[PDB]
Amino acid sequence: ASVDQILRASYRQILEKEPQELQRLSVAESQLRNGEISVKEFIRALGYSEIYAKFFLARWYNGKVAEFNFKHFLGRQPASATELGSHITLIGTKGLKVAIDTLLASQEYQDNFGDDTVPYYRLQAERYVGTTDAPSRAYVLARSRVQTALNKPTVPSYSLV
Amino acid sequence: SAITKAILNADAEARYLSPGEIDVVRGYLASGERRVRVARVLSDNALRIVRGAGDTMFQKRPDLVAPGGNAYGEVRTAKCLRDLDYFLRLVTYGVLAGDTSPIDEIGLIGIKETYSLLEVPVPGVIDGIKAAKQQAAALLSSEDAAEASFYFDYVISAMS
Amino acid sequence: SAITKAILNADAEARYLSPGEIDVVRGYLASGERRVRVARVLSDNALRIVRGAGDTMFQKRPDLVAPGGNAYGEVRTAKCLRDLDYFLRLVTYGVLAGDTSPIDEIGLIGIKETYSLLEVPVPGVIDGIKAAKQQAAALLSSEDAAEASFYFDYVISAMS
Amino acid sequence: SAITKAILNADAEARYLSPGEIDVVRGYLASGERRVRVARVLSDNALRIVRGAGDTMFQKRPDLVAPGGNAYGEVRTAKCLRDLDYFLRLVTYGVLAGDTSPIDEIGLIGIKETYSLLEVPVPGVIDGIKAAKQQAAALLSSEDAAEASFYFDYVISAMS
Amino acid sequence: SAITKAILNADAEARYLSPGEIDVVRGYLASGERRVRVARVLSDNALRIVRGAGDTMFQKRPDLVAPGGNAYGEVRTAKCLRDLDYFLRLVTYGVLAGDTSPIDEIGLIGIKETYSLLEVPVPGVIDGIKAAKQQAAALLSSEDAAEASFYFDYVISAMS
Amino acid sequence: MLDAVTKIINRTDAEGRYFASKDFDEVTRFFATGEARLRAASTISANAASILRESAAALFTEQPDLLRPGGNAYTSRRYAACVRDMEYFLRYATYALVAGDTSVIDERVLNGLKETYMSLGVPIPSTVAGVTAMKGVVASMIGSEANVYFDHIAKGLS
Amino acid sequence: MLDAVTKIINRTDAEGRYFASKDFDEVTRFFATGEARLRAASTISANAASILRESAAALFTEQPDLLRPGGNAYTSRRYAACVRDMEYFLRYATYALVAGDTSVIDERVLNGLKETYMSLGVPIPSTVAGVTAMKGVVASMIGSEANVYFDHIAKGLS
Amino acid sequence: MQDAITSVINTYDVQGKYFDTSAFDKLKAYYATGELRVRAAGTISANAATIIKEASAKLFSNQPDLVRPGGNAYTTRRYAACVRDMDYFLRYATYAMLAGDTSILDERVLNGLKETYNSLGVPISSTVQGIQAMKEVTGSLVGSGAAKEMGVYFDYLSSGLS
Ligand SMILES: CCC1=C(C)/C(=C/C2=NC(=C\c3[nH]c(/C=C4\NC(=O)[C@H](C)[C@H]4CC)c(C)c3CCC(=O)O)/C(CCC(=O)O)=C2C)NC1=O
Ligand SMILES: CCC1=C(C)/C(=C/C2=NC(=C\c3[nH]c(/C=C4\NC(=O)[C@H](C)[C@H]4CC)c(C)c3CCC(=O)O)/C(CCC(=O)O)=C2C)NC1=O
Ligand SMILES: CCC1=C(C)/C(=C/C2=NC(=C\c3[nH]c(/C=C4\NC(=O)[C@H](C)[C@H]4CC)c(C)c3CCC(=O)O)/C(CCC(=O)O)=C2C)NC1=O
Ligand SMILES: CCC1=C(C)/C(=C/C2=NC(=C\c3[nH]c(/C=C4\NC(=O)[C@H](C)[C@H]4CC)c(C)c3CCC(=O)O)/C(CCC(=O)O)=C2C)NC1=O
Ligand SMILES: CCC1=C(C)/C(=C/C2=NC(=C\c3[nH]c(/C=C4\NC(=O)[C@H](C)[C@H]4CC)c(C)c3CCC(=O)O)/C(CCC(=O)O)=C2C)NC1=O
Repeated sequence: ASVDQILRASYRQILEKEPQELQRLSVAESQLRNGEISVKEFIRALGYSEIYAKFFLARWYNGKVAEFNFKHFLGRQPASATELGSHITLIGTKGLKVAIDTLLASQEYQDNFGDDTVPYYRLQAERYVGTTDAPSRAYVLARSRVQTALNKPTVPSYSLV
Repeated sequence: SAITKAILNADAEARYLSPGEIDVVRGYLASGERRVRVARVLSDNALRIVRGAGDTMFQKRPDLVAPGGNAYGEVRTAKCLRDLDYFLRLVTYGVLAGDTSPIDEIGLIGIKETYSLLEVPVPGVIDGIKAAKQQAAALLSSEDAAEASFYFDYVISAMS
Repeated sequence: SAITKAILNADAEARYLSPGEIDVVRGYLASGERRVRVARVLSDNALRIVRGAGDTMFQKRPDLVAPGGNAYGEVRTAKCLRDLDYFLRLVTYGVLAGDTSPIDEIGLIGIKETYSLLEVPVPGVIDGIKAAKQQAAALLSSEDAAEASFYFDYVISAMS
Repeated sequence: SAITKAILNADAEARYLSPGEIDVVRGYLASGERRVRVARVLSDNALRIVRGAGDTMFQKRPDLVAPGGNAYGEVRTAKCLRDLDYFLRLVTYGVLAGDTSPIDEIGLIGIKETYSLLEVPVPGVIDGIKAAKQQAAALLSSEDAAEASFYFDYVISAMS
Repeated sequence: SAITKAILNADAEARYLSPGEIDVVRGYLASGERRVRVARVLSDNALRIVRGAGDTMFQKRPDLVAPGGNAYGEVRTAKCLRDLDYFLRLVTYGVLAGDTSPIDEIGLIGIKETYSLLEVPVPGVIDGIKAAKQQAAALLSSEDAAEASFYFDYVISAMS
Repeated sequence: MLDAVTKIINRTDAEGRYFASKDFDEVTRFFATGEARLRAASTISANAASILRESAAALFTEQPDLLRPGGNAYTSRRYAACVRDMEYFLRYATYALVAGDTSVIDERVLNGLKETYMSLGVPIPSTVAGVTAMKGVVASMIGSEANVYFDHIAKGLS
Repeated sequence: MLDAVTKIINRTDAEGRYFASKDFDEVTRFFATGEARLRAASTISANAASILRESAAALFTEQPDLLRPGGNAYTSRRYAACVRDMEYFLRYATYALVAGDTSVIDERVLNGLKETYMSLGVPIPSTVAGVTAMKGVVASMIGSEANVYFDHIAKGLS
Repeated sequence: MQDAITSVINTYDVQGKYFDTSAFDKLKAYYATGELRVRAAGTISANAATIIKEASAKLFSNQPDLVRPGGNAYTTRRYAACVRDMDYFLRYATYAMLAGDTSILDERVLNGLKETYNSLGVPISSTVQGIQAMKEVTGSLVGSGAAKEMGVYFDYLSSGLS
């Protein structure tokens, strides 16, 4: 893929917007184009942005923030109460950036996307069986999230789990 | 199909169809009547091709129907011939669509695991598909045989 | 070119060329001689298309060459017709290549930022490229007119 | 050849070549390059064609090379492969001559008596020649393969 | 190995060995004599197990050594026996290690696509390994046979 | 997504049968109209900006209260989101017109759009009025060929 | 990556000049040989498994030591990686054969490959022998049409 | 014998006229089907022995009394003559298909055949059944258009006998 395709895909995957709507990360984009940072480092630059906190934390409850982080950086949804609660605790005690770092350093991320692919959803049972403690629930939540990908659901996070 | 791939490529860049993608679509729409002719020929001779391919496969590789063979018996041989017919219908779909997506979605995705579980000898399946390719190329002209062989070879490569 | 797009698609999926991409390549190679004819007639007459389009653009909006305008002055008009010649050459490149890529790498990626910094009116450039499309179709047959018009319209659309 | 057959015909009625016979000779001389190409491909690839045909024939009919078989032993297997090579070279002659006369003269007249008395299974020879025909068709285009298949099936039908 | 697996499990959480991990390592160290005994019996009877398993496989699936089979020919049957001996050596490795890592990283990872490309019938390999399992069970006592059967079964499951 | 040919293929596959005479007739009918649909798509692509401009003009002439303070299209951001939505509708209607099947609109446009509009307070009847204005513009420009696809978007919101 | 038409376009663009008669002639020469190159590529694609099998057989018959214990091809995994690399070379040779230009090889295959083989311990001369074997295999089927690209891969390795 | 071209020629000679548009349409129609006929004839010639084996096997399965003692096809000589006659029917149908005209079937086959078979005691209904068996077997080899063409001549033979 070209750097342009990677950039547009990253902006849609992480910030749910096209690049023209946003103030682009010019230096991060230049570093990716020059090839001294990976796609993963650009994804983390998008997560670290103040625009990410404005979009997905300023006007949201921490459970919604956890769901947003799982959709953006893993391509799925939190399946159990333990996983969602652990991520909420990470956000509420260490900050948004440390939670995003935990998502990026996870073995799940390394296996599915590694260092050069933009994250994406995968509605397959192999996606969740080994990785998730509630695989069927993980599939149900991921499929519902993909079904209405345009929407930012306001259904309570712990009602889904 | 051929149109779907162009439309998805345009959607990747969030733009309308480019002159190249429109050239692709126009070429496919031009090939449509030739595709319909070939697909109809392979459809009317479905029993033709299936019996010819099955006889060629069983003569080439008789251990399939020999005792202890996977297709031993009238029922298992009938299911083997039905699989050959399945792949023939999928070749017709691939000819009509202009790409291989119907073949993958209906027949190729998961067939390797399925046959591995069933201990279905994939080389024998390749023999059957190649025999069906020869049978169909017999019933077509040179050109029509060329495009039919395109999807027959795609099926052969995907199985192997 | 049209070949590069197909090869990129095959490379992305890590596989050999599919029947559809082979069909695309065959179509492009079949169209090559018409492409060369259209590109040659566009090249041989570049001066007259540039002159006519520049004239029409200037009359359609005098404020461009009026004092306080972006193209006011002799040097800025020379750069104006140089840009028109550039875009015509990229249109010929796109006709030859069978896709719009050379137009993208050479002329249109970054043209929006450049023209916004230089305070170049994009509607003025679009009127110039439109005038160029009329001048080009003026000396083309209908099929060649449409073939060039696809790329002229692509340039216009990407300009806005 | 075709020329010889037309000359023999005209000589039986003690006349010069008629318009039909001139057409036959002219159409044969026209096909010369195609016949030479086909014969070159079959000749230069005789070794791999015979190896492949023999492998296919022995897999299809193991009892031939099993103890008590007509081809059992290194010498008898070598003569079996030599017979397959003979028939391939006769097919090349038939392609070059544009008729089956050299095949009849050198290989076919008496081959039934020969194989009956040597106890050589004619169906096995037919299987080997069919295998050689497919191996040749692998190496030739559709038209060239169709040209060679005429003489291959002529040999097969003379066997049967 | 078992110790390697426990140490990696400790390292992933950046901690010293857990009491459960210590129990795993201790139980592994206790089984050392039994593992050496099983492996020594297997290695001393390597040729006997290989011959018996190969013979059993070859009557069970005579299509393999039959003409047209994947193992027909002295070179190919020798390579078949050599792979059986390879998997026997790997089974000894697994018995000594207390884990299946040597089996995976020497012979199991990549054998699936390797045998797919070589058209090696995996069911035949599985029958050969099961025959080797029977040979080992004959040479070993019940407990030793069960311990070796763990890794024989692991290889069987990995192949399928 | 599907196009017309893949839709016919799926229909014949659900029944497990080869293509019959009627199926080939339908596929041929689709191939026959392909040149006209490509012309319509190219015509729309050439004037997408002007179609969008006059479609937004029509929408906000019919309902000026959307632009006024307190309206759902009053800010630069919300006006931009509105015209971006209309641009989406035009582009994906063009995609569907090329494909001859509306599944692209289901996959890429209506995947949670009605829920999104109910959640954000976007007025759905006003959006349908805008979609209808764009349908009328495109119909006057190329003919009736695309009407159904726009109606599909309307039915996805209504 | 480039192809023949794109490299010609780049050459004319560096000089900022319209296409001349020589440029058009070179383009027409590329267009003329298109069908033969496509047929060769299709033949290679249809026979990829057999080409891999017989090229690996030739390589490991010429150099058995790679398959013995201690050889860089001694495992199921290292043998699989070897035939996988041969598949890389064949597929990208087909790509360059269709394109008519070797830049895809330089970018997708030869970019950092020599240093990677040094880092891994892969014997480069044996890999070159494998590429030459596959050259012979492909020449036995399609003729000398694809010899240039395999030679380019070999020289890049060497 | 008479083929389609010489059939047109004979009509126009007897009426003494040069060819007109209608004659040229008949001749174009014959020439257009020529490649299909040549292909079918080559396929039948390559497969004639197989066609006869299959058809005789189906006939003698459907009527086992023919080859058992007391049947007209009971001896090596009478079995050989039976399949020889089947070789006739296949070969002459192939001739008539290649010529596109049934005149050769009248001249070379059907004339006096009922009388020969009735004098010999050869059962004609079973012979028609064998001709039908060859029709299906040949159609199984040659494909739709060639099968439809060859079936015309097989049915002509069946009608001439039955
Ligand atoms: C670990 C526990 C677990 C389970 C059990 C599980 C089930 C499961 N089955 C699925 C699909 C499926 N499952 C089935 C199985 C059904 N077909 C019918 O004929 C049978 C009665 C029945 C099986 C006996 C089928 C056919 C699909 C495909 C559905 C589709 O693609 O539309 C999917 C969607 C993802 C995929 O296709 O891989 C899941 C998540 N997931 C899990 O994480
Ligand atoms: C150039 C024209 C020509 C032909 C056609 C020809 C055929 C031929 N093959 C022969 C023997 C043979 N031919 C075969 C071949 C058979 N082995 C298997 O059964 C197969 C079914 C089959 C071949 C595919 C074998 C095994 C023999 C040796 C038999 C014996 O020694 O008794 C012989 C007897 C003399 C001899 O040993 O060479 C002749 C004349 N000779 C000629 O000079
Ligand atoms: C130490 C780890 C290791 C393993 C596991 C291994 C398996 C292995 N077996 C091979 C060939 C082979 N393998 C077999 C064995 C199979 N075919 C028979 O039919 C049986 C069903 C079955 C055995 C029970 C045969 C016959 C070949 C020869 C294929 C050929 O060379 O054409 C090859 C290809 C390289 C070569 O021919 O030497 C590998 C890599 N190699 C390794 O270095
Ligand atoms: C490519 C597929 C796609 C579609 C279809 C799409 C529609 C879409 N429109 C949205 C908001 C919106 N949509 C509108 C448009 C409405 N304003 C009303 O006055 C009009 C009647 C009406 C339009 C005709 C507005 C104003 C918003 C902003 C809502 C807000 O910020 O409160 C949103 C919420 C997120 C955002 O604003 O970026 C989506 C997802 N987005 C997509 O990615
Ligand atoms: C009175 C003179 C006479 C004879 C002898 C005769 C033989 C004869 N054998 C037949 C079948 C057969 N005959 C045999 C005999 C063969 N099996 C082995 O190969 C052996 C070498 C050999 C016997 C020793 C076989 C196997 C068949 C069945 C063949 C088939 O249907 O494919 C048939 C076909 C119809 C039927 O099955 O009844 C005839 C007519 N017919 C006659 O009118």
